[PDB]
Amino acid sequence: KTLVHVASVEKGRSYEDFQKVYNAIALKLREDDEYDNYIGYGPVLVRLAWHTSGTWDKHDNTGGSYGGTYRFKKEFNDPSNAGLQNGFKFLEPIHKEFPWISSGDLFSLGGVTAVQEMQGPKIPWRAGRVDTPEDTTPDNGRLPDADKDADYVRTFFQRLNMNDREVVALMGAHALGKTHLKNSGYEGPWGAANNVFTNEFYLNLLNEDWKLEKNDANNEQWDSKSGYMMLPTDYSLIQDPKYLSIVKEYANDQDKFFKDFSKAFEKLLENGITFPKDAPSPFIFKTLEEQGL
Amino acid sequence: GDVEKGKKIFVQRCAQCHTVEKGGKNKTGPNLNGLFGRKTGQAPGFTYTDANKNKGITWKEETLMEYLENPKKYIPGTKMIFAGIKKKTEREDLIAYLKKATNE
Ligand code: HEC
Ligand code: HEM
Repeated sequence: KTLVHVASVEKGRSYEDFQKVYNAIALKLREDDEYDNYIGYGPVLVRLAWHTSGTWDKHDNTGGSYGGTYRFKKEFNDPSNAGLQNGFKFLEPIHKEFPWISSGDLFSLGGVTAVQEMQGPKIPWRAGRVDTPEDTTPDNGRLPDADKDADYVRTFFQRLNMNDREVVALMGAHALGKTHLKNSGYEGPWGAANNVFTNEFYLNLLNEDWKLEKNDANNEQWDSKSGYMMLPTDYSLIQDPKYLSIVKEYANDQDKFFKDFSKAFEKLLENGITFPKDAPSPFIFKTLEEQGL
Repeated sequence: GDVEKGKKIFVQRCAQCHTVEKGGKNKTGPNLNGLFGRKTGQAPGFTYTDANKNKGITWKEETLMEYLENPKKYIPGTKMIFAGIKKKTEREDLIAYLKKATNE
């Protein structure tokens, strides 16, 4: 009886509609620059996009981006999602402006927009996620644990159909934002340039002196005298041989990182969705800069 | 500008790469002590890109107001990874902080 989610584009809407949504997100992003000690909303939007998609279980097609289930308390209150309320609040006036867009399309698009506006690669995006009822909300506990090793990481990501390159690439989003002790019981940034999408995560992982320390919540994290940190799952990418080869590649070649990220993150945001052969081809949105806005 | 406000902006947006005090470390970015009235590319002991080194402008309210809005557009090829402060008032507050803190 396999669960299928057929993409169904918002009626009569096409590239130009979605570009305005993008632009409205991007303008708010630039405007609300104070958030989180001037990091701004970009990182938390990227996190929200990933956590709304990252509930997918490839084996029965439960969870995933399609239903926009994060709007329900059960998922909204997942301990793994603490802090993401801020991204939901950011998007609230955008949803009021475009009541025709689905929640899944909005959450996923917010991530794409944030990555591009922070000068990351272009990320093609497809519309047609359709909201599903409250009883379709996946239970808490599907998102990954930080206090883990490389074997956990690799097997965790297999459930999202991601291979070694996809995993190392996707993790590079940790160039963005920071850990906040009140949210996750980890504290600190992975790098200096918190709101610009670069390969700094890979360069820091290889080049800083990391020391294993207990933080104020008594979790262990890898710390640099520089004031940066790595979660145990991040440091895992250099303890594992096959992971470390890819970290070195990305550290040496940002263009390659960008390409691989773009693919993996689209794939992430599209897992579990069946697109009719009919469907339009992926949309690639212009940045505010490119539009001269 | 508001010195006390500018300082918070600095603490949060600049301090991870820049020091302000005389004799302060060169980190990811150059120490900024003595910045006002001197040319670009003059912090002792820092290795700048050619683009920063030879820009040939003098740092002061006018030139920082423009640079900090979008660093790379004013100095193409800069290695300062910083997208830019878009709000005018915020730049003004930061600049008054800098004018004080880089000259004591
Ligand atoms: C690291 C992630 C940085 C952040 C955040 C900021 N700056 Fe920066 N800055 C950095 C580097 C590596 C350089 C040299 C760039 C080059 O191509 O060589 C700089 C340069 C400046 C300068 C010019 C200094 C000179 O001597 O000509 C100024 C005035 C400057 N940076 C100021 C500045 C301010 C005010 C910041 C917060 C708003 C800021 N920088 C962030 C690295 C980093
Ligand atoms: C093993 C996988 C992962 C683990 C364990 C993990 C863990 C975490 C943790 C603990 C935080 C800090 C949350 C907080 O305190 O506020 C965080 C932040 C973040 N993660 Fe991940 N993460 C993983 C994978 C990813 C992926 C795949 C993406 C995107 C592609 C991503 C993007 C982010 C972003 C952007 C932030 C910063 C948000 C902010 O500053 O508010 N992460 N991650």
